[PDB]
Amino acid sequence: ACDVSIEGNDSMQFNTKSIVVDKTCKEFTINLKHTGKLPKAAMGHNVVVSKKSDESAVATDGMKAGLNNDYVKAGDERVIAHTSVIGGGETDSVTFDVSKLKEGEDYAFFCSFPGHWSIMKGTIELGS
Amino acid sequence: PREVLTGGHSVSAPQENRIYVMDSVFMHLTESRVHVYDYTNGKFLGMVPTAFNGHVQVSNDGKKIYTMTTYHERITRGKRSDVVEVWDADKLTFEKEISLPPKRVQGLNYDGLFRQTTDGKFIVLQNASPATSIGIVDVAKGDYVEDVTAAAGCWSVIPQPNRPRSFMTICGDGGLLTINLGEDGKVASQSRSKQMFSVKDDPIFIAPALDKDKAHFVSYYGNVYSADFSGDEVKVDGPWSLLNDEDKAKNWVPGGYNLVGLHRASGRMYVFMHPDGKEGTHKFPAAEIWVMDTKTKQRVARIPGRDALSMTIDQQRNLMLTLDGGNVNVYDISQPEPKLLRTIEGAAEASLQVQFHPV
Amino acid sequence: EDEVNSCDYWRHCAVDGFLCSCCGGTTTTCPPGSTPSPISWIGTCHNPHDGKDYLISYHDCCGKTACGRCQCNTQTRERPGYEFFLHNDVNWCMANENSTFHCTTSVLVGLAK
Ligand SMILES: [Cu+2]
Repeated sequence: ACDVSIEGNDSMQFNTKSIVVDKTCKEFTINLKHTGKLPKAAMGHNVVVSKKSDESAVATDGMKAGLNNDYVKAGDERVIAHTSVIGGGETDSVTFDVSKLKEGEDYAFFCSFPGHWSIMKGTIELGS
Repeated sequence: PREVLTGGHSVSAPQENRIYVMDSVFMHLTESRVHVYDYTNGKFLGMVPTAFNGHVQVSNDGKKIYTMTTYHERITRGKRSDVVEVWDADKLTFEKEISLPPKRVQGLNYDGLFRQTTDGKFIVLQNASPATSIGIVDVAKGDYVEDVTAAAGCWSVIPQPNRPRSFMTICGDGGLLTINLGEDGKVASQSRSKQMFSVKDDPIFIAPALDKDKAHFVSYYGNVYSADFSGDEVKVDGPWSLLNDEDKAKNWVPGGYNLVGLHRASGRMYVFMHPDGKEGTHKFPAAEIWVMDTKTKQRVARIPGRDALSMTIDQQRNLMLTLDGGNVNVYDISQPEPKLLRTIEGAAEASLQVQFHPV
Repeated sequence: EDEVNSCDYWRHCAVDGFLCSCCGGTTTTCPPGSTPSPISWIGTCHNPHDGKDYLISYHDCCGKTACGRCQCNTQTRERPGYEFFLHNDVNWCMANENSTFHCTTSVLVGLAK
């Protein structure tokens, strides 16, 4: 339905490179699971949804936001939704209304944890 | 028996004659060590064992030698012990071990990974777990007193010579993060500069050409950036090119590790350069050493590089040491054109860092 | 096969260490008794044979002293510590049970993009 479970390991990898949401869904829910065993302080992961172009900018400010802010600038308008930073063996969840998808533009989910957005990034889209 | 073997002796040469060559011994990294030499005659004076990938620095007052290394109960297995050790500079003897969390940086000997504040009260080191942070060690108390996690996403330590306990670090956003410590070693305040360089388009080497109140950096493409911290906030500027059109036509670019140096009295900046540069040659041995006048932004001299990779400057004696990995070259830089005085061969098997004893 | 045991082999464009393929392992397997690092530095290498660029992941094999064979120090696309996972001047065994560096592997991830 409107649910998706994504994973992140000690190798800085997501088990998905693209997420698809069903148009019928009014609100979508994403679940993150850290399958590694390294502490969040050393190898934490999170998921940040934002317009493909805003990715880098968001990740940069998120880095300045710090861990206490889940590596995401507070009140950031460029972020559609984001999860909390979890450590090995931990899991988080995020639910956001799908009634905000800039028609014609691309969206991408990534990890704002310092230096991780490099590989841990994908393409989230609406429809089929 | 008249002759009797004795120990407990001090280094035979005065402190002002000593230099320290950090030999990583990469081929057998668990047996890295510091070699102490007399730069005036090339005599080997002694050494300090530093186990696995050791790092080293001399205390500001010149009385102690600080090392940082990692031990394991059985070397290749068993509990890990990251530490900072204090050794007596004259006797080259172990005196104290300071416990560190198991994440001190294990990597090549860039100066900025193991430093100390201007007032010598704290040792400031780089951590990587791989997440990065800066560690603070209180010398007097012999204790790890702070973990600057605000430095996450940044790299290396650049002490500000104009302040007692402040230092800067280069961050992934292309800017500089400044940290001001309290008298206890904990962070008292911090500030972030505007973007100095484009990480993607013109990455800079982390090695600074440090002045009293400002630092210069060179980029992979031969540009020069600046960070002025004479005031409250750090002012960044740049770039300006080290290259003229002829240099560019021949693809000259910087290359090395601790590849730059600044002679504060004259404003001259020294940099290792090589021709035919392209992606992947930023660590190439120097074909030449270029001497730049940071004031006029002109090149004032160029000499043979002797395949050097790292260097260090002594401000008072107007001396520059270059290192090609195994040999140390001593230069007199009182005049714009460096003058080779002597070469110390076989100073190490694999060293990328040499330092003068403070005077 | 001894083409892979050369520092010039295209997949080793960002290797700073010893080729595991000369140490009893292969480009994708650790020599017997050494432990794979979960983390690594990454490089974008050009395959001169098909003219395409690939992403290579440089995991280290740890828990044993320096292999000492086929030492390489190539720097294509390598960057400083402020771009940490593209940096090869650090021990990518740093977070292993035992951080002693043995050799470096060159794992092909996929086309660079
Ligand atoms: Cu992550």
